[PDB]
Amino acid sequence: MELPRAFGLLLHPTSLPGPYGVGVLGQEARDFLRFLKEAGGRYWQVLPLGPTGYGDSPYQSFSAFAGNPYLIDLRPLAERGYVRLEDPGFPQGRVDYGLLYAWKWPALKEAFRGFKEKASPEEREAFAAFREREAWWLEDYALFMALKGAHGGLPWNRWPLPLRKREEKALREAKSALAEEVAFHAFTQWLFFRQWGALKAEAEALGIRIIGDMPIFVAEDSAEVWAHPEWFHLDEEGRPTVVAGVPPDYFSETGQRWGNPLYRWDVLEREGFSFWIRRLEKALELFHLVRIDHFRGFEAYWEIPASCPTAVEGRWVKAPGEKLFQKIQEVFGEVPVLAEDLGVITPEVEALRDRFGLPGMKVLQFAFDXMENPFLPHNYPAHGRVVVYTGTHDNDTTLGWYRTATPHEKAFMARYLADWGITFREEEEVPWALMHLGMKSVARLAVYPVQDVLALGSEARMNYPGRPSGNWAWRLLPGELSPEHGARLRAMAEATERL
Ligand SMILES: *[C@@H]1O[C@H](CO)[C@@H](O[C@H]2O[C@H](C)[C@@H](N[C@H]3C=C(CO)[C@@H](O)[C@H](O)[C@H]3O)[C@H](O)[C@H]2O)[C@H](O)[C@H]1O
Ligand SMILES: OC[C@@H]1C[C@H](O)[C@@H](O)[C@@H](O)O1
Repeated sequence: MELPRAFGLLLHPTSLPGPYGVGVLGQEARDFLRFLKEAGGRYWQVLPLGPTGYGDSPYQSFSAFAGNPYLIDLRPLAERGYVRLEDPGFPQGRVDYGLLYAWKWPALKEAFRGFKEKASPEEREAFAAFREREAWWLEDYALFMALKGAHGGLPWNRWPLPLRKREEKALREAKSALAEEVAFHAFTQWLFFRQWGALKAEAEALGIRIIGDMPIFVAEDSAEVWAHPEWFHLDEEGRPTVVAGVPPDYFSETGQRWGNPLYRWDVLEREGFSFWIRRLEKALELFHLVRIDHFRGFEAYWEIPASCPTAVEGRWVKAPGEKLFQKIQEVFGEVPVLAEDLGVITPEVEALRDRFGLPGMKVLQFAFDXMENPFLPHNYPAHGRVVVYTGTHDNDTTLGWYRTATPHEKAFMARYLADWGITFREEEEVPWALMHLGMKSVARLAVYPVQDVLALGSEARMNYPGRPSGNWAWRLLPGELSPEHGARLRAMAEATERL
């Protein structure tokens, strides 16, 4: 993997502007890629693109393979007469996931019935071909989703045992009885991957690479966990005996208790790591670079007992990261992965990362709270193989962060910036000052959240880790991301050898 010296922008597709309550894979997405090209940007970073449940988090999806039906543009379907679209009164500047849930699912189902009614034979055959091609995960996903309508939205591990345990007759009967519902979920996937593939081709024509993302741990209530319970630490009822998270941090005094099921890595190794090969394969269909959230988990993971309500109780357990990445390398060739190596990082995590040539990350919001700080540009690797951010989707906006920063952080930030020739007068200028610092550094890639380009405060924060609600909702307003913003990004990239 050869990283050129460049910049990019972090913008989850949901945050795009446009009608009907959520950003989608259509014209406004194309406009953003055009904006990015004219700004001199060469990378677009997104978060995981799978279907979300309660909390609306990309990082806890009903499937490790499925695409988010909320990202489906309905306008192309309306043009073909499959559905009539009416705005129910979506807000400006944010996703109302409650109203989106209430309006978009019925609109998708209406489009599916219209499709079965009016679709040309060519479209039906394309849809059927897609299904055959993706059956190895799609049959499980569509039935998993279909079965939730038969059982009050219960998670798979609360379903009647014959279904929970995937008995052959139970499954066969269910697939038959829920044939239409199964087909509708398949249809949402066909549309997602067609629309994404189109958008990927557009990015490629404009010289833009898409950085994707995948959590190390998958979600408890997901189709693949249901299909392969032996791969996870579950009890006889299919419930996790232990769960994922991070220990009592400097940050969180009780930690983060993520709740995800943990892998039986011994079982995965004996099985040949097929889940990981497939995940990476699928990610590489959608993205040019893929980041793995919590990369340190491949070396060792914090195992929290299920009966513990926080992340305080537990232990570190070693994982065969070396074994997995040797296998990936001998089977894919060259690891096109980015390591999310934030948090408590040991020498063993770093050596695993460096052994496989994986670029790590740097976050400038973390750089000013103590000159040996690793997030300060002068401490970055000489080889430059790192991605620098002002903040990620888990951080506040940089203006928001600055407003609550400690006096010592603020003073050291100003001085350190001054050492790099960078000055500012107004606090609203801090996001651009830090973006400038990142671009001046040796990091091959500088990727910035669009909220920092706009210098927005804490209201535009994408995620606040720990809080279960109010997240993943920020959206651009139409025209907010202006030609002048693009020209300023372009000047900065030109001034720092990134164009
Ligand atoms: C890396 O992965 C993180 C873990 O998934 C992700 O975190 C966000 O998404 C989580 C799903 C969300 N909720 C979980 C966290 C808890 C406590 O920390 C539990 O109480 C919930 O039941 C879980 O669902 C996180 O709050 C949220 O930060 C990061 O965004 C990603 O970078
Ligand atoms: O959830 C945000 C971060 C993600 C990261 O992988 C982990 O190390 C911890 O610090 O929390």
